[PDB]
Amino acid sequence: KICQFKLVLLGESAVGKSSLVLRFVKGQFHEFQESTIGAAFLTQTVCLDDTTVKFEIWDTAGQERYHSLAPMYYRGAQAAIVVYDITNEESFARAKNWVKELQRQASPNIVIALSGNKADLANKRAVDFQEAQSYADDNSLLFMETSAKTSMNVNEIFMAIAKKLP
Amino acid sequence: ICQFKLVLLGESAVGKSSLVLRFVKGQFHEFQESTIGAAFLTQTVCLDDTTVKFEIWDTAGQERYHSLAPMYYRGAQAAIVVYDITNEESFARAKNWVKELQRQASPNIVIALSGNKADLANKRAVDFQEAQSYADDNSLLFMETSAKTSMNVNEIFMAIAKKLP
Amino acid sequence: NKAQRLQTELDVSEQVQRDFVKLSQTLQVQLERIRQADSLERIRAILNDTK
Amino acid sequence: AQRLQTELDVSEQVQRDFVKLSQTLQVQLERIRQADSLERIRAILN
Ligand SMILES: Nc1nc2c(ncn2[C@@H]2O[C@H](COP(=O)(O)OP(=O)(O)NP(=O)(O)O)[C@@H](O)[C@H]2O)c(=O)[nH]1
Ligand SMILES: Nc1nc2c(ncn2[C@@H]2O[C@H](COP(=O)(O)OP(=O)(O)NP(=O)(O)O)[C@@H](O)[C@H]2O)c(=O)[nH]1
Ligand SMILES: [Mg+2]
Ligand SMILES: [Mg+2]
Repeated sequence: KICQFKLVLLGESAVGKSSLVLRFVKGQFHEFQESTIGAAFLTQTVCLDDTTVKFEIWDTAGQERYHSLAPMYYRGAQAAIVVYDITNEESFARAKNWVKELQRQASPNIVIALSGNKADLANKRAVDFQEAQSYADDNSLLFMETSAKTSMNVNEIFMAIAKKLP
Repeated sequence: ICQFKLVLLGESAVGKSSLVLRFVKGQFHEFQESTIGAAFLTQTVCLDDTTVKFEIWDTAGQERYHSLAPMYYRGAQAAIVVYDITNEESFARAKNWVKELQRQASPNIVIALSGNKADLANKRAVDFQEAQSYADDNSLLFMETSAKTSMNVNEIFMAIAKKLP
Repeated sequence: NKAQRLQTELDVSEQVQRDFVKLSQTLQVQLERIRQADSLERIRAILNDTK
Repeated sequence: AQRLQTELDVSEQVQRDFVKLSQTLQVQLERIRQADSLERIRAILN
Protein backbone atom coordinates (compact mmCIF):
# COMPACT_ATOMS: atom_id res chain seq x y z
CA LYS A 1 0.00 0.00 0.00
CA ILE A 2 1.39 3.36 -1.13
CA CYS A 3 0.04 6.68 0.17
CA GLN A 4 1.93 9.79 -0.91
CA PHE A 5 0.54 13.26 -0.37
CA LYS A 6 1.13 17.02 -0.55
CA LEU A 7 1.99 19.03 2.60
CA VAL A 8 2.64 22.81 2.84
CA LEU A 9 4.47 24.84 5.49
CA LEU A 10 3.20 28.33 6.19
CA GLY A 11 4.26 31.06 8.60
CA GLU A 12 5.89 34.45 9.08
CA SER A 13 9.46 34.83 7.86
CA ALA A 14 12.23 33.53 10.12
CA VAL A 15 10.14 31.32 12.35
CA GLY A 16 11.98 28.20 11.20
CA LYS A 17 9.97 26.51 8.42
CA SER A 18 13.00 25.55 6.25
CA SER A 19 15.17 24.54 9.22
CA LEU A 20 12.32 22.37 10.39
CA VAL A 21 12.17 20.73 6.98
CA LEU A 22 15.92 20.40 6.69
CA ARG A 23 15.73 18.60 10.01
CA PHE A 24 13.04 16.19 9.06
CA VAL A 25 14.32 15.45 5.55
CA LYS A 26 18.08 15.77 5.63
CA GLY A 27 18.51 15.66 9.41
CA GLN A 28 20.41 18.96 9.40
CA PHE A 29 20.23 22.34 11.11
CA HIS A 30 21.97 25.38 9.69
CA GLU A 31 22.41 28.19 12.18
CA PHE A 32 22.42 30.93 9.56
CA GLN A 33 19.65 29.71 7.23
CA GLU A 34 19.01 32.35 4.61
CA SER A 35 15.45 33.53 3.91
CA THR A 36 13.65 31.37 1.36
CA ILE A 37 13.10 32.84 -2.07
CA GLY A 38 9.62 31.94 -3.27
CA ALA A 39 9.52 28.40 -1.99
CA ALA A 40 11.48 25.18 -1.68
CA PHE A 41 10.51 21.59 -2.51
CA LEU A 42 11.62 18.31 -0.81
CA THR A 43 10.24 14.74 -0.47
CA GLN A 44 10.57 12.10 2.23
CA THR A 45 9.12 8.61 2.51
CA VAL A 46 8.34 7.34 5.98
CA CYS A 47 6.58 4.06 6.78
CA LEU A 48 4.05 3.83 9.61
CA ASP A 49 4.32 0.05 10.00
CA ASP A 50 2.92 -1.66 6.92
CA THR A 51 1.97 1.19 4.59
CA THR A 52 4.49 3.54 2.96
CA VAL A 53 3.91 7.29 3.26
CA LYS A 54 5.58 9.76 0.88
CA PHE A 55 5.71 13.39 1.93
CA GLU A 56 5.61 15.91 -0.89
CA ILE A 57 6.81 19.00 0.99
CA TRP A 58 6.40 22.65 -0.02
CA ASP A 59 8.30 25.05 2.24
CA THR A 60 6.98 28.52 1.33
CA ALA A 61 8.81 31.83 1.62
CA GLY A 62 7.12 33.50 4.57
CA GLN A 63 7.74 37.19 3.87
CA GLU A 64 4.55 39.26 3.34
CA ARG A 65 5.07 39.98 -0.36
CA TYR A 66 4.57 36.27 -1.18
CA HIS A 67 1.21 36.14 0.62
CA SER A 68 -0.99 36.26 -2.47
CA LEU A 69 0.90 33.35 -4.02
CA ALA A 70 0.37 30.99 -1.12
CA PRO A 71 -2.75 29.33 -2.65
CA MET A 72 -0.67 28.14 -5.56
CA TYR A 73 1.09 26.03 -2.99
CA TYR A 74 -1.61 24.93 -0.64
CA ARG A 75 -4.42 24.41 -3.06
CA GLY A 76 -4.83 20.69 -3.42
CA ALA A 77 -2.82 19.97 -0.28
CA GLN A 78 -4.08 17.38 2.17
CA ALA A 79 -1.85 18.59 5.02
CA ALA A 80 -0.42 21.86 6.35
CA ILE A 81 1.94 22.96 9.05
CA VAL A 82 1.57 26.48 10.28
CA VAL A 83 4.69 27.46 12.18
CA TYR A 84 5.44 30.27 14.59
CA ASP A 85 8.30 31.39 16.87
CA ILE A 86 7.35 30.87 20.53
CA THR A 87 9.62 33.85 21.30
CA ASN A 88 7.48 36.10 19.09
CA GLU A 89 3.87 36.94 19.89
CA GLU A 90 3.46 38.76 16.58
CA SER A 91 4.46 35.62 14.70
CA PHE A 92 1.85 33.74 16.68
CA ALA A 93 -0.98 36.07 15.67
CA ARG A 94 0.23 36.00 12.04
CA ALA A 95 0.06 32.21 12.46
CA LYS A 96 -3.59 32.58 13.52
CA ASN A 97 -4.40 34.25 10.23
CA TRP A 98 -2.85 31.44 8.22
CA VAL A 99 -5.10 29.00 10.02
CA LYS A 100 -8.20 31.08 9.28
CA GLU A 101 -7.18 31.37 5.62
CA LEU A 102 -6.68 27.58 5.20
CA GLN A 103 -10.05 26.97 6.91
CA ARG A 104 -11.69 29.28 4.38
CA GLN A 105 -9.76 28.50 1.15
CA ALA A 106 -8.31 24.99 1.43
CA SER A 107 -10.17 21.70 1.49
CA PRO A 108 -12.22 21.06 4.64
CA ASN A 109 -10.46 17.73 4.96
CA ILE A 110 -6.93 19.14 5.27
CA VAL A 111 -5.01 18.18 8.35
CA ILE A 112 -3.60 21.36 9.85
CA ALA A 113 -0.75 21.31 12.33
CA LEU A 114 0.43 24.20 14.48
CA SER A 115 4.11 24.40 15.35
CA GLY A 116 5.56 26.50 18.14
CA ASN A 117 9.15 26.32 16.97
CA LYS A 118 12.38 27.25 18.73
CA ALA A 119 11.25 25.66 22.00
CA ASP A 120 14.98 25.49 22.88
CA LEU A 121 14.90 29.30 23.15
CA ALA A 122 12.42 29.25 26.08
CA ASN A 123 14.89 31.64 27.71
CA LYS A 124 12.76 34.33 26.09
CA ARG A 125 9.43 32.61 25.42
CA ALA A 126 6.84 35.27 24.50
CA VAL A 127 3.98 32.82 23.93
CA ASP A 128 2.61 30.75 26.80
CA PHE A 129 2.39 27.05 25.93
CA GLN A 130 -1.03 26.74 27.52
CA GLU A 131 -2.43 29.61 25.45
CA ALA A 132 -1.09 28.07 22.23
CA GLN A 133 -2.45 24.66 23.26
CA SER A 134 -5.87 26.19 23.92
CA TYR A 135 -6.03 28.09 20.62
CA ALA A 136 -5.27 24.74 18.93
CA ASP A 137 -7.85 22.62 20.70
CA ASP A 138 -10.63 24.95 19.63
CA ASN A 139 -9.58 24.97 15.99
CA SER A 140 -8.87 21.20 16.06
CA LEU A 141 -5.20 21.78 15.16
CA LEU A 142 -2.45 19.28 15.98
CA PHE A 143 -0.24 21.47 18.15
CA MET A 144 3.24 20.54 19.26
CA GLU A 145 6.28 22.52 20.33
CA THR A 146 9.34 21.81 18.22
CA SER A 147 13.01 22.53 17.85
CA ALA A 148 14.64 22.39 14.45
CA LYS A 149 17.86 23.06 16.40
CA THR A 150 17.66 20.04 18.77
CA SER A 151 15.19 18.05 16.65
CA MET A 152 12.65 18.04 19.52
CA ASN A 153 9.25 16.79 18.28
CA VAL A 154 10.22 17.34 14.63
CA ASN A 155 9.73 13.79 13.42
CA GLU A 156 6.66 13.29 15.63
CA ILE A 157 4.63 16.15 14.26
CA PHE A 158 5.25 14.95 10.71
CA MET A 159 4.53 11.41 11.82
CA ALA A 160 1.40 12.63 13.61
CA ILE A 161 0.19 14.31 10.43
CA ALA A 162 0.55 11.11 8.42
CA LYS A 163 -1.58 9.11 10.86
CA LYS A 164 -4.34 11.74 11.13
CA LEU A 165 -4.38 11.92 7.35
CA PRO A 166 -7.51 10.20 5.95
CA ILE B 1 39.51 28.58 -21.05
CA CYS B 2 36.63 30.80 -22.25
CA GLN B 3 32.93 30.65 -21.42
CA PHE B 4 30.48 33.36 -22.33
CA LYS B 5 26.80 34.14 -21.77
CA LEU B 6 24.69 34.66 -24.92
CA VAL B 7 21.03 35.68 -25.24
CA LEU B 8 18.49 35.32 -28.04
CA LEU B 9 15.87 37.91 -28.65
CA GLY B 10 13.15 38.29 -31.20
CA GLU B 11 9.41 38.53 -31.71
CA SER B 12 7.49 35.38 -30.82
CA ALA B 13 7.61 32.61 -33.44
CA VAL B 14 10.63 33.83 -35.42
CA GLY B 15 12.61 30.66 -34.67
CA LYS B 16 14.67 31.36 -31.56
CA SER B 17 14.06 28.15 -29.65
CA SER B 18 14.48 26.16 -32.93
CA LEU B 19 17.79 27.88 -33.69
CA VAL B 20 19.10 26.84 -30.28
CA LEU B 21 17.67 23.33 -30.56
CA ARG B 22 19.53 22.90 -33.87
CA PHE B 23 22.81 24.26 -32.60
CA VAL B 24 22.63 22.28 -29.36
CA LYS B 25 20.93 18.99 -30.24
CA GLY B 26 20.68 19.05 -34.01
CA GLN B 27 16.93 18.85 -33.53
CA PHE B 28 14.12 20.81 -35.18
CA HIS B 29 10.37 20.67 -34.68
CA GLU B 30 7.77 21.76 -37.19
CA PHE B 31 5.56 22.50 -34.23
CA GLN B 32 7.76 23.99 -31.51
CA GLU B 33 5.66 25.26 -28.64
CA SER B 34 5.95 28.94 -27.66
CA THR B 35 8.52 29.43 -24.86
CA ILE B 36 7.32 30.28 -21.36
CA GLY B 37 9.62 32.68 -19.57
CA ALA B 38 13.00 31.49 -20.81
CA ALA B 39 15.03 28.37 -21.43
CA PHE B 40 18.69 27.67 -20.76
CA LEU B 41 21.17 25.42 -22.55
CA THR B 42 24.94 25.24 -22.86
CA GLN B 43 27.21 24.00 -25.64
CA THR B 44 30.94 23.44 -25.45
CA VAL B 45 32.65 23.53 -28.86
CA CYS B 46 36.43 23.55 -29.42
CA LEU B 47 37.20 26.61 -31.52
CA ASP B 48 40.32 25.24 -33.23
CA ASP B 49 42.73 25.05 -30.30
CA THR B 50 40.65 26.16 -27.32
CA THR B 51 37.31 25.19 -25.78
CA VAL B 52 34.62 27.84 -25.57
CA LYS B 53 31.39 27.24 -23.63
CA PHE B 54 28.13 28.81 -24.84
CA GLU B 55 25.77 29.68 -21.97
CA ILE B 56 22.71 30.39 -24.07
CA TRP B 57 19.51 31.95 -22.80
CA ASP B 58 16.55 31.58 -25.03
CA THR B 59 13.96 34.16 -24.04
CA ALA B 60 10.23 33.97 -24.67
CA GLY B 61 9.50 36.66 -27.23
CA GLN B 62 5.81 37.39 -26.43
CA GLU B 63 5.25 41.08 -25.59
CA ARG B 64 4.25 40.48 -21.97
CA TYR B 65 7.83 39.32 -21.22
CA HIS B 66 9.54 42.42 -22.65
CA SER B 67 10.21 44.27 -19.38
CA LEU B 68 12.04 41.10 -18.28
CA ALA B 69 14.53 40.85 -21.09
CA PRO B 70 17.05 43.15 -19.26
CA MET B 71 17.17 40.54 -16.56
CA TYR B 72 18.58 38.05 -19.09
CA TYR B 73 20.91 40.21 -21.18
CA ARG B 74 22.54 42.18 -18.43
CA GLY B 75 26.03 40.67 -18.01
CA ALA B 76 25.79 39.08 -21.51
CA GLN B 77 28.82 39.22 -23.81
CA ALA B 78 26.75 38.30 -26.86
CA ALA B 79 23.20 38.52 -28.26
CA ILE B 80 21.39 37.09 -31.25
CA VAL B 81 18.48 39.01 -32.63
CA VAL B 82 16.21 36.87 -34.78
CA TYR B 83 13.49 37.79 -37.29
CA ASP B 84 11.46 35.79 -39.81
CA ILE B 85 12.55 36.70 -43.35
CA THR B 86 8.90 36.14 -44.33
CA ASN B 87 7.59 38.50 -41.67
CA GLU B 88 8.29 42.19 -42.37
CA GLU B 89 6.85 43.13 -38.98
CA SER B 90 9.21 40.78 -37.16
CA PHE B 91 12.13 42.57 -38.83
CA ALA B 92 10.94 45.93 -37.63
CA ARG B 93 10.59 44.38 -34.16
CA ALA B 94 14.20 43.23 -34.35
CA LYS B 95 15.44 46.81 -35.07
CA ASN B 96 14.13 47.94 -31.67
CA TRP B 97 15.64 44.94 -29.91
CA VAL B 98 18.97 46.03 -31.40
CA LYS B 99 18.32 49.60 -30.37
CA GLU B 100 17.42 48.49 -26.85
CA LEU B 101 20.70 46.50 -26.54
CA GLN B 102 22.86 49.32 -27.90
CA ARG B 103 21.39 51.60 -25.20
CA GLN B 104 21.01 49.17 -22.34
CA ALA B 105 23.26 46.13 -22.75
CA SER B 106 26.99 46.03 -22.00
CA PRO B 107 28.87 48.45 -24.29
CA ASN B 108 31.05 45.74 -25.72
CA ILE B 109 28.26 43.22 -26.44
CA VAL B 110 28.53 41.32 -29.73
CA ILE B 111 25.14 41.56 -31.47
CA ALA B 112 24.24 39.14 -34.28
CA LEU B 113 21.30 39.51 -36.60
CA SER B 114 19.58 36.31 -37.75
CA GLY B 115 17.37 36.36 -40.80
CA ASN B 116 15.75 33.11 -39.81
CA LYS B 117 13.63 30.68 -41.83
CA ALA B 118 15.66 31.42 -44.93
CA ASP B 119 14.73 27.95 -46.17
CA LEU B 120 11.34 29.52 -46.98
CA ALA B 121 12.88 31.90 -49.52
CA ASN B 122 9.71 31.21 -51.52
CA LYS B 123 7.93 33.70 -49.25
CA ARG B 124 10.73 36.22 -48.60
CA ALA B 125 9.13 39.41 -47.39
CA VAL B 126 12.43 40.91 -46.27
CA ASP B 127 15.02 41.86 -48.83
CA PHE B 128 18.36 40.31 -47.91
CA GLN B 129 20.11 43.54 -48.95
CA GLU B 130 17.71 45.90 -47.11
CA ALA B 131 18.74 43.85 -44.05
CA GLN B 132 22.42 43.51 -44.88
CA SER B 133 22.55 47.32 -45.13
CA TYR B 134 20.85 47.91 -41.80
CA ALA B 135 23.26 45.50 -40.15
CA ASP B 136 26.38 47.16 -41.60
CA ASP B 137 25.19 50.60 -40.46
CA ASN B 138 24.77 49.18 -36.94
CA SER B 139 27.95 47.05 -36.91
CA LEU B 140 25.91 43.87 -36.46
CA LEU B 141 26.80 40.32 -37.61
CA PHE B 142 24.01 39.68 -40.13
CA MET B 143 23.51 36.19 -41.50
CA GLU B 144 20.37 34.44 -42.82
CA THR B 145 19.85 31.03 -41.22
CA SER B 146 17.50 28.05 -41.18
CA ALA B 147 16.83 25.96 -38.14
CA LYS B 148 15.13 23.42 -40.38
CA THR B 149 18.08 22.90 -42.75
CA SER B 150 20.73 23.83 -40.17
CA MET B 151 21.99 26.50 -42.60
CA ASN B 152 24.42 29.00 -41.00
CA VAL B 153 23.50 27.85 -37.52
CA ASN B 154 26.91 26.70 -36.51
CA GLU B 155 28.44 29.55 -38.46
CA ILE B 156 26.59 32.45 -36.81
CA PHE B 157 27.44 30.97 -33.42
CA MET B 158 31.03 30.47 -34.46
CA ALA B 159 31.25 33.97 -35.92
CA ILE B 160 30.07 35.33 -32.58
CA ALA B 161 32.60 33.28 -30.61
CA LYS B 162 35.22 34.51 -33.00
CA LYS B 163 34.45 38.24 -32.71
CA LEU B 164 34.38 38.05 -28.91
CA PRO B 165 37.22 39.79 -27.02
CA ASN C 1 -5.94 57.65 -17.87
CA LYS C 2 -3.59 57.27 -14.89
CA ALA C 3 -5.19 54.49 -12.84
CA GLN C 4 -6.31 52.99 -16.15
CA ARG C 5 -3.21 51.75 -17.93
CA LEU C 6 -1.86 51.11 -14.43
CA GLN C 7 -4.49 48.51 -13.55
CA THR C 8 -3.66 46.62 -16.72
CA GLU C 9 0.11 46.86 -16.19
CA LEU C 10 -0.59 45.17 -12.84
CA ASP C 11 -2.66 42.38 -14.36
CA VAL C 12 0.02 41.57 -16.93
CA SER C 13 2.53 41.67 -14.13
CA GLU C 14 0.43 39.15 -12.14
CA GLN C 15 0.11 37.00 -15.22
CA VAL C 16 3.89 36.87 -15.76
CA GLN C 17 4.38 36.25 -12.08
CA ARG C 18 2.22 33.14 -12.16
CA ASP C 19 4.02 31.81 -15.24
CA PHE C 20 7.29 31.99 -13.36
CA VAL C 21 5.77 30.50 -10.19
CA LYS C 22 4.50 27.53 -12.19
CA LEU C 23 7.89 27.40 -13.98
CA SER C 24 9.82 27.21 -10.73
CA GLN C 25 7.44 24.64 -9.20
CA THR C 26 7.95 22.41 -12.23
CA LEU C 27 11.72 22.76 -12.10
CA GLN C 28 11.86 22.00 -8.38
CA VAL C 29 9.71 18.84 -8.70
CA GLN C 30 12.15 17.78 -11.43
CA LEU C 31 15.30 18.49 -9.38
CA GLU C 32 13.80 16.51 -6.54
CA ARG C 33 12.84 13.58 -8.77
CA ILE C 34 16.46 13.60 -9.96
CA ARG C 35 17.60 13.64 -6.33
CA GLN C 36 15.57 10.47 -5.90
CA ALA C 37 16.71 8.77 -9.09
CA ASP C 38 18.45 5.43 -8.64
CA SER C 39 20.37 5.08 -11.89
CA LEU C 40 21.98 7.57 -14.27
CA GLU C 41 19.61 6.29 -16.95
CA ARG C 42 16.70 7.25 -14.70
CA ILE C 43 18.05 10.79 -14.60
CA ARG C 44 18.13 11.17 -18.39
CA ALA C 45 14.47 10.18 -18.56
CA ILE C 46 13.51 12.75 -15.94
CA LEU C 47 15.50 15.40 -17.80
CA ASN C 48 13.53 14.45 -20.89
CA ASP C 49 10.03 14.53 -19.48
CA THR C 50 7.57 17.39 -19.96
CA LYS C 51 7.07 20.80 -18.33
CA ALA D 1 -4.43 55.36 -6.71
CA GLN D 2 -1.35 55.61 -4.47
CA ARG D 3 -1.90 52.04 -3.29
CA LEU D 4 -2.43 50.65 -6.78
CA GLN D 5 1.12 51.82 -7.55
CA THR D 6 2.58 50.19 -4.44
CA GLU D 7 0.54 47.09 -5.26
CA LEU D 8 2.20 47.01 -8.70
CA ASP D 9 5.66 47.45 -7.18
CA VAL D 10 5.21 44.52 -4.78
CA SER D 11 3.81 42.45 -7.65
CA GLU D 12 6.80 43.12 -9.87
CA GLN D 13 9.19 42.50 -6.97
CA VAL D 14 7.77 38.96 -6.46
CA GLN D 15 7.71 38.46 -10.23
CA ARG D 16 11.45 39.11 -10.20
CA ASP D 17 12.06 36.88 -7.23
CA PHE D 18 10.63 33.99 -9.21
CA VAL D 19 12.42 34.93 -12.44
CA LYS D 20 15.72 34.82 -10.55
CA LEU D 21 14.73 31.62 -8.80
CA SER D 22 13.86 30.01 -12.18
CA GLN D 23 17.22 31.11 -13.60
CA THR D 24 19.08 29.36 -10.80
CA LEU D 25 17.03 26.14 -11.12
CA GLN D 26 17.58 26.08 -14.90
CA VAL D 27 21.38 26.56 -14.51
CA GLN D 28 21.47 23.78 -11.98
CA LEU D 29 19.44 21.51 -14.26
CA GLU D 30 21.84 22.29 -17.07
CA ARG D 31 24.86 21.35 -15.01
CA ILE D 32 23.13 18.09 -14.17
CA ARG D 33 22.53 17.43 -17.87
CA GLN D 34 26.27 17.93 -18.46
CA ALA D 35 27.17 15.68 -15.50
CA ASP D 36 29.19 12.56 -16.29
CA SER D 37 28.37 10.40 -13.25
CA LEU D 38 26.13 10.13 -10.18
CA GLU D 39 29.10 11.54 -8.28
CA ARG D 40 29.15 14.96 -9.94
CA ILE D 41 25.36 14.93 -9.89
CA ARG D 42 24.88 14.53 -6.15
CA ALA D 43 27.66 17.11 -5.76
CA ILE D 44 25.62 19.59 -7.83
CA LEU D 45 22.49 18.84 -5.81
CA ASN D 46 24.53 20.16 -2.87
N1 LIG E 1 17.27 27.98 18.25
C1 LIG E 1 16.58 27.76 17.01
N2 LIG E 1 16.88 28.53 16.00
C2 LIG E 1 16.10 28.13 14.94
C3 LIG E 1 15.18 27.11 14.92
N3 LIG E 1 14.56 27.02 13.57
C4 LIG E 1 15.15 27.97 12.87
N4 LIG E 1 16.12 28.70 13.69
C5 LIG E 1 16.94 29.84 13.19
O1 LIG E 1 16.09 30.84 12.70
C6 LIG E 1 16.58 31.42 11.54
C7 LIG E 1 15.63 31.42 10.37
O2 LIG E 1 15.26 30.05 10.08
P1 LIG E 1 14.66 29.65 8.75
O3 LIG E 1 14.41 28.20 8.73
O4 LIG E 1 15.49 30.30 7.66
O5 LIG E 1 13.30 30.38 8.76
P2 LIG E 1 12.09 30.41 7.67
O6 LIG E 1 10.83 30.32 8.41
O7 LIG E 1 12.32 29.40 6.58
N5 LIG E 1 12.28 31.93 7.02
P3 LIG E 1 11.50 32.33 5.53
O8 LIG E 1 10.04 32.12 5.66
O9 LIG E 1 11.88 33.76 5.30
O10 LIG E 1 12.08 31.47 4.45
C8 LIG E 1 17.95 30.68 11.23
O11 LIG E 1 19.09 31.49 11.59
C9 LIG E 1 17.86 29.41 12.08
O12 LIG E 1 19.10 28.96 12.54
C10 LIG E 1 14.91 26.30 16.10
O13 LIG E 1 14.17 25.41 16.25
N6 LIG E 1 15.71 26.71 17.18
N1 LIG F 1 10.59 26.91 -42.19
C1 LIG F 1 11.16 27.16 -40.89
N2 LIG F 1 10.35 27.13 -39.88
C2 LIG F 1 11.09 27.38 -38.76
C3 LIG F 1 12.43 27.64 -38.67
N3 LIG F 1 12.80 27.86 -37.25
C4 LIG F 1 11.67 27.73 -36.59
N4 LIG F 1 10.57 27.43 -37.51
C5 LIG F 1 9.17 27.21 -37.07
O1 LIG F 1 8.67 28.37 -36.45
C6 LIG F 1 7.80 28.06 -35.41
C7 LIG F 1 8.09 28.67 -34.07
O2 LIG F 1 9.43 28.34 -33.67
P1 LIG F 1 9.97 28.63 -32.27
O3 LIG F 1 11.38 28.13 -32.24
O4 LIG F 1 9.04 28.13 -31.21
O5 LIG F 1 9.87 30.20 -32.26
P2 LIG F 1 10.28 31.23 -31.05
O6 LIG F 1 10.88 32.38 -31.65
O7 LIG F 1 11.05 30.42 -30.02
N5 LIG F 1 8.82 31.54 -30.32
P3 LIG F 1 8.75 32.13 -28.70
O8 LIG F 1 9.51 33.44 -28.61
O9 LIG F 1 7.29 32.26 -28.48
O10 LIG F 1 9.30 31.14 -27.70
C8 LIG F 1 7.78 26.49 -35.38
O11 LIG F 1 6.65 25.97 -36.11
C9 LIG F 1 9.08 26.12 -36.05
O12 LIG F 1 9.10 24.84 -36.60
C10 LIG F 1 13.28 27.66 -39.87
O13 LIG F 1 14.42 27.87 -39.96
N6 LIG F 1 12.52 27.40 -41.02
MG1 LIG G 1 12.48 29.37 4.68
MG1 LIG H 1 10.86 29.95 -28.21
